Amino acid sequence: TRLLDSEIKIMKSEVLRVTHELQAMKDKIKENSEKIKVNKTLPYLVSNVIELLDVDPNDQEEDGANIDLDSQRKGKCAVIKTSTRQTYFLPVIGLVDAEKLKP
Amino acid sequence: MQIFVKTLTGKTITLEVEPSDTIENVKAKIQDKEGIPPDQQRLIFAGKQLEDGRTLSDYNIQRESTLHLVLRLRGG
Amino acid sequence: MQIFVKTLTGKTITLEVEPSDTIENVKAKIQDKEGIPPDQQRLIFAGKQLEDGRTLSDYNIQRESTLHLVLRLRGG
Amino acid sequence: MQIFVKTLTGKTITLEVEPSDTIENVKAKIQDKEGIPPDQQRLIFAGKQLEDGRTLSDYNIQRESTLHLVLRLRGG
Amino acid sequence: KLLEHKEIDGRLKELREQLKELTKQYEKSENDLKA
Repeated sequence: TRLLDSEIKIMKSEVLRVTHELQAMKDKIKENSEKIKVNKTLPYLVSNVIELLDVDPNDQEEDGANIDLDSQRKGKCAVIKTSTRQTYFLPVIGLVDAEKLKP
Repeated sequence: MQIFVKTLTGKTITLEVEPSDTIENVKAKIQDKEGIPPDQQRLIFAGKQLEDGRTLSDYNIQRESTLHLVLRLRGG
Repeated sequence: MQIFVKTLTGKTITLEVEPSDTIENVKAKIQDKEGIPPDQQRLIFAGKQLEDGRTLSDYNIQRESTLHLVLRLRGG
Repeated sequence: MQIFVKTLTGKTITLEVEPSDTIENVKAKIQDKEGIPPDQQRLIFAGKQLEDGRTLSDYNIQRESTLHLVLRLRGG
Repeated sequence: KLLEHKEIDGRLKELREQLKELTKQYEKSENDLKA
């Protein structure tokens, strides 16, 4: 049978997407990293880690009213002691990888 | 072409578009028409969500189809 | 069994109906004879507001009753 | 077991699959090797379309059988 | 000849080879804001 080029008519569609995705992501990283940077004002407190905990979701769940933090956490969590003698539980560690901490 | 998009309020809007337009251009036209920001509004068609990354032909939006608009609902 | 309708403009419309007809039907008859969309029509009969799903003899409307049309305007 | 897969592009590839592997999972393994999203893949054996959920044994695909790849319309 | 058709086909390789690289980075860039 006589061949035909019908393949390209489907194949070519993805290019218009991907050429813009590869640019849009490397655009957004600019604003995203600056939005992180502008948060980090240097007057930090200082404080000591007291504990590292292994956390497991609850037995039961809900919608219309569920919390991202009670269930629906699965990694590590921490407990820290501030200088001004507070003790805080932390549900999300933050901008440091939990592997490198120890009490 | 002409396209009809209607909202949870009962107000309805008609847009002019060409098949090569992307969703983002739709939302921009809506903002021009009404002042809602492009990040707030969500669109629905044929019971599945729209997303940017695609042309209006790609979802097979035909002449005089109807779209649903629904707002971002945030509070805190 | 004759019925008079009064619109906001004061034009009078004559209807030949039956006591077991329904409001949907008379609203449609008006749609046919004047061109107004049915669902924009609201019917007023003294104080009561008439509901589509039930029949004239339930409201015991009588011969040559005068009956008001009101337009629920829509936002734009 | 080994199968031939011939594309209409003209490339032929040998793939190791089990008679119980579903056609959708075969599409997944092709997407593993070639990357091609499975929605673009139509797999044909003996001139007949292969159902994603069916297995080689349902289509009774024997030793070293050949499948043909068609660039279909995706689902979307 | 079909050679130029495969030359155009080349671009899907060209781009998927790059998004396969970026997707591991942009995930973290999102998550470290979400935190």
